[PDB]
Amino acid sequence: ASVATAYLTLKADQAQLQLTKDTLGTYQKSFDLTQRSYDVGVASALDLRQAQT
Amino acid sequence: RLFKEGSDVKAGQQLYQIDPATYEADYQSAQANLASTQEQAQRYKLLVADQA
Repeated sequence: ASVATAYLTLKADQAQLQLTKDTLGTYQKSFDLTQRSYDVGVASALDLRQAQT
Repeated sequence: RLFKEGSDVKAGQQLYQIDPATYEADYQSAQANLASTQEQAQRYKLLVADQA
């Protein structure tokens, strides 16, 4: 039982790690777009700061 | 009437007052709108330097 549950937790953690990698890629794209909007002059610095957080 | 008749007048001398009160009213309204928007533009001019 312990070996089975440990292998299942490993597989579940690997899948959740892939999904958090996708979340990090999405947040990187969104932060780059807000950085472009702030560098152009349309968005203020506060909208950049919240995307940074 | 604000001139003596039969005399010489210079350019820009006021001749008659035509009782404004309406030009006075909408001049006061435009002055109030200017008094709001001018200090708004000044505050935004101050804030735009440090990108607030």
